Amino acid sequence: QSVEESGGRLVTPGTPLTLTCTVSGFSLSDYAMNWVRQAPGKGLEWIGIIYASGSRYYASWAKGRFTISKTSTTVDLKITSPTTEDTATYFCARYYAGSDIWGPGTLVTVSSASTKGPSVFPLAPSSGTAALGCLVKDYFPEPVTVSWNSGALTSGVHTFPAVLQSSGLYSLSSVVTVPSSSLGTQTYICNVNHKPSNTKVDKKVEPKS
Amino acid sequence: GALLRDLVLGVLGTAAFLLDLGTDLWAAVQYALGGRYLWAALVLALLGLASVALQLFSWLWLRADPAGLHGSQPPRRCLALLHLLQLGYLYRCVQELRQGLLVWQQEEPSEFDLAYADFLALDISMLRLFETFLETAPQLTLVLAIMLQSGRAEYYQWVGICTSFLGISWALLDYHRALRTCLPSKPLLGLGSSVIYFLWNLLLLWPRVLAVALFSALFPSYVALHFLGLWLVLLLWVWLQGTDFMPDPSSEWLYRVTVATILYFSWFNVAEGRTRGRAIIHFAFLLSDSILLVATWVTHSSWLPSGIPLQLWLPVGCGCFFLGLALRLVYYHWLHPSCCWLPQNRRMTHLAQKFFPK
Amino acid sequence: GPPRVKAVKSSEHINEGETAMLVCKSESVPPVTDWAWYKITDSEDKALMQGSESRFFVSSSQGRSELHIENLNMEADPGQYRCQGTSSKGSDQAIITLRVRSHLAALWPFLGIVAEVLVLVTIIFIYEKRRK
Amino acid sequence: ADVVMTQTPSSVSAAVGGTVTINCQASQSISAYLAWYQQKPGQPPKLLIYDASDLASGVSSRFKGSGSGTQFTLTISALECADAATYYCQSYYAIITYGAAFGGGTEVVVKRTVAAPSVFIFPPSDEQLKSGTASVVCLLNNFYPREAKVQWKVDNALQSGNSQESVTEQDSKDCTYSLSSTLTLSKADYEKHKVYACEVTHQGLSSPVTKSFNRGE
Ligand SMILES: CCCCC/C=C\C/C=C/CCCCCCCC(=O)OC[C@H](COP(=O)([O-])OCC[N+](C)(C)C)OC(=O)CCCCCCC/C=C/C/C=C/CCCCC
Repeated sequence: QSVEESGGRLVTPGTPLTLTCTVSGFSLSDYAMNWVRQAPGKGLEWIGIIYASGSRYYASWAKGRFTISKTSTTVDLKITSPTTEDTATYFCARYYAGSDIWGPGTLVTVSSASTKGPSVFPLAPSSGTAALGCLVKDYFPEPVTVSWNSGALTSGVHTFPAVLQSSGLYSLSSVVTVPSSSLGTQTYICNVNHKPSNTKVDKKVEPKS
Repeated sequence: GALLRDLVLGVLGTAAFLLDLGTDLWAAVQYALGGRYLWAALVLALLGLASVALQLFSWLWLRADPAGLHGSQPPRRCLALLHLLQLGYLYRCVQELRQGLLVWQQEEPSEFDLAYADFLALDISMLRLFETFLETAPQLTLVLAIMLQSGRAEYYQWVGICTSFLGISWALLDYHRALRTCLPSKPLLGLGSSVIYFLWNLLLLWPRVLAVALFSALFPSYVALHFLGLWLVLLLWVWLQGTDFMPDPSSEWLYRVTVATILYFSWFNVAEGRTRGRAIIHFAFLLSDSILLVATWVTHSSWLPSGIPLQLWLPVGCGCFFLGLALRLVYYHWLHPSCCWLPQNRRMTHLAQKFFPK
Repeated sequence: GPPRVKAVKSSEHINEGETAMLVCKSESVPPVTDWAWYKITDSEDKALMQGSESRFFVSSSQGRSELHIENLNMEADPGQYRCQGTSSKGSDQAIITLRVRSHLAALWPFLGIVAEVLVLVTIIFIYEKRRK
Repeated sequence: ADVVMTQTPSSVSAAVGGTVTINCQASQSISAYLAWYQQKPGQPPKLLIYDASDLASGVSSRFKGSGSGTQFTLTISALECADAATYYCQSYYAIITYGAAFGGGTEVVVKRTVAAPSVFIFPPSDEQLKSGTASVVCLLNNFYPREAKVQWKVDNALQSGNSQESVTEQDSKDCTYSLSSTLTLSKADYEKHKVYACEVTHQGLSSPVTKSFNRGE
C-alpha cells in the first residue's frame, strides 16, 4: 500500500496544470483519496476528496479553482487558473480513518521567472574534525538534492534549507564534518541534482595546500 | 493616634488602587503582545469607561461644592483639564494624603482643618466604592471569563484576580467604616461590624461574578444583550425610585446609572426607609439570574477547555453563597444599629441616613 | 472466523439542520467486504439506500462504514440504526441510537432571559407604581 | 460552512523525558472524529491517532489522544529527541458538508542541555571568483539553544543587509542545531577589503567567538 505523485513543475500564472497520483497495492474503487497542499513553510491546506463511488467534494475556499477526477489506477487534480498564491507541495492520501497512507508530494511553482541551472562551488576544508562542503547557488526553481559519495556518506551531513535571494533565485549549502586524518586519503565528491533543469553535477571538494 | 491610623489606612488604600490599575494594564499589555487583540481592546474600553465615569463624578462634586476646598494649588481652570485627563481621582487621593500628612505633622491643627481632612476622606471613600463596583467587578468577571475560555491561566491573571479581591475588600470595609462613622456616639465596636459586613458582602458577591464569567465564556456574544437588558431594567427601577444624592438634578443620570450598575452585582441602598421588601426582591432576582446562568453552563458543559477546576470551584461557590446569606442575615437582623437621625459632608450624611432608617 | 463489528459511538445527540455521521468498524480477518445500513421501525427494518431523499450518504471501505444523514429532521431521523457487515465467514450487526435536539432546547437562555426580564419589570412596576 | 480547527499553543517545549499537551478546538460538534498527524521537516505527515483516541498502527504508546465534542488534546510522554516535529489536528466529521480543514500546527521543541557551537569559516572558492561573486560561509555547528547571533565583520566594519542565514531543524539524535551565514559580495568589494571575520555570540559561549581569515593568506 503506497502512492506516488507526479506532474509538479514550474508554470506561468493562468496556464492550467494536471497533477497525477498513482496508487500501488490497492484498488481505487475500495478507498477514497484526498488531495492536500502545503505552501512552503506553512500548514496543510485540505483541497478535496474523491470517494470510492466517485462523488467529489471540495473545500469551501477551493470551490471552482480545482478539479479532481480518477481512472482505475490514478487520481488526477487539475488546476484551471493557477495564481502566485498556488505554489505548494501537493500530497495525495488514502482516506480510511483520517489519512493513513501519504505520498512523497510534488512541488508546483507558479511564477513569471524562467528556469536556471545551479552553480556549485567547493567550501574547501579548513586547516580533530575538519568541515568541508558544496555551495549550491543561483538556481531555480526548487528543489535540489545533494548527496555525498553517491550516497555512501551520511553521518555528519548537514543540508541547509534554501533561502530566497535578492535576485530571486534560490541558494543553499551542504556541509559535512569528517575526521581530519581522512582529508589526505578519502575523496569527497558532492552530487547535486536539479530535475527542473535536468542538471546533474558531481563536484569534487579537494583540500587546499 | 486617630490621625496616624487614618493616614496609614489612606496610604494602604491608594496603594491598593495603584496596584489594581498596574496589574490591569500589565495584563492588557501581556494580551496585546502575546496574541488576540480583542481581549486587550475589551479591558482597555472597560477601564476607560470606568475612569470617565469616575472623573465625571469627581468633577461634578467639585463644581457643586459650596465655598470651600480653598487649598486647591491647581487653578480652577487647570483643575478641569486635570480631571479630564483621568487625573482627578489621583488628585483627590494626593490631596487627602497631603492633608493628612500636614495634620499629623502639626502639633495640633484646628478643628476646621481636621474636619476638612475628614471631609476629604469621606469623599475619597465614596469614590472608592463607586470605582470598585464600576471597574474591579467588571475586570474580575472579564479575567475569569478569559481564563475559563482560553484554558491557559497565567501568573499575571492570578495576580490580577488576587488584587481585585483585595481592592473589593478594602473598598467595602472603608465604605462601611465611613457609614458607621457618620452616625453619632459610635456605641458599637465598629471594626467587628465592618468586618462582618465586608465578609457577607464579598461572600455573596463572588458567586455572582463567577456565574457571569461562566455565561460570558459559554456565550460571549450574549453578554452585551444580557447586561444591557438587566441594566436597563435596574435603571428604570431607580427612575421609579427617589434619588436626591447630589445637588444637580440633571446630572443625576450618572448617579442612577452607577446605582443600576452596582445593583447588577450586589445590594446597594437607594432611598426611602422601608427595608426587607426591595432587598428581598433584589435577592430573588439575583438568585434567579445566577441560577439561570449556572443552568446554561451545565447544559453546555462540554464546551470549555480543561483549565481551572470547575468541579472544585462550583462547590466552593455554593458554600460561599450559603455562608454569605447566613452572615448577611446575622448582620442585618441583629447586629445592625440605626441610632435614627465647619464643613460637613452632606453626601455621606445623606447616604448614612438613608442607610440607617430607624 | 465470524466477524465482530462495533460502533465507534453507540449513542449520539445531534441537532436539526446539521448532518449526523454514524460509523461502524470491524477488525476481523477476513475483513468485512460489504456493509448495509437499516433503520429500525415498528415490526420492520427499512434499508437505507444511498441517495435517498438526496440527503443520505454511505461510504464503505474494508471493515468500516460511515452513514451521513444531512438535514436532520425531527420526525423521521431520530431512532435506532443497525449496521450489518457480511464477511466471507458470516455477518454481524451493531445498534446506534440517534436523537435530534431542536431549537427549543437550543434557544433556552434567550427565552429564559427575556422571561426573567419581563417578570422583573412587572414585579417592580406593580410593587412601586401602585403598591407603593 | 467549513469547520475551522483552532490548534493551540503555537509552540510548546519540554525536557527529555517530560510530557507535552496540545489542544484543538473545533468550530462545532465533531463528536470523536479528529485525527492527529506528525510532520517532520521535508518528509510527509504521518497519522498518529484516529477517532480522537485510537492509536494508529505501529505507533508508540507515548502518544495519547483524549477529548470529545469540540475539545481535544494530544499528550506525549518520555519525550525523545526524535519527537521534534510539527503536529496537526484534523476534523473529518461529515466531510461532505463541513470539509476536513487542518489545524494551524504545533512546533514541538525538545529542551536538551546547553551545547557550545563549533565555528568554522570558509572563504569563497577560486571558481566562484572566476564567476564574479564571493560568498563567505560561517558555520555554527551542533549547538543549543536555537537563539544565536551571527555578526559579519569586514575590515572591522559591521556589515548588515548583505548576508543570509539558514538554520536546520533539531537533530533527531542529539537535539542540536546547525546554522550557516553566507556573506555575499561582488568581486570588486571582495578584492577591496582584506580581513573577514565572523563574530558569533551564543549562550554556550562565555565570550564572543571570532573566527577570521585573511584574503590570499
Ligand atoms: C454606551 C453603552 C454603555 C453600556 C454598555 C457598554 C459596555 C458594557 C458591556 C460590556 C460587555 C462586552 C461584550 C462584548 C461582546 C462581543 C465579544 C466578541 O465579539 O468576542 C468575545 C470573545 C470571543 O472569543 P471566541 O471567538 O474564542 O469565542 C468562542 C465562543 N464559542 C466557543 C462559544 C464559539 O470572548 C471574550 O472576549 C470572552 C470574555 C468576555 C468578557 C465580557 C465581560 C462583560 C462584563 C460586563 C460588566 C460591564 C459593566 C459596565 C459598567 C458601565 C458603567 C457606566
